[PDB]
Amino acid sequence: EEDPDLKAAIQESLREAEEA
Ligand SMILES: [Zn+2]
Ligand SMILES: [Zn+2]
Ligand SMILES: [Zn+2]
Repeated sequence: EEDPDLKAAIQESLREAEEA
């Protein structure tokens, strides 16, 4: 069982890193 909130938080982290 994967956790959609974990994945969503990491995906958000990736988008955020791409802003730099
Ligand atoms: Zn699983
Ligand atoms: Zn949660
Ligand atoms: Zn949640």
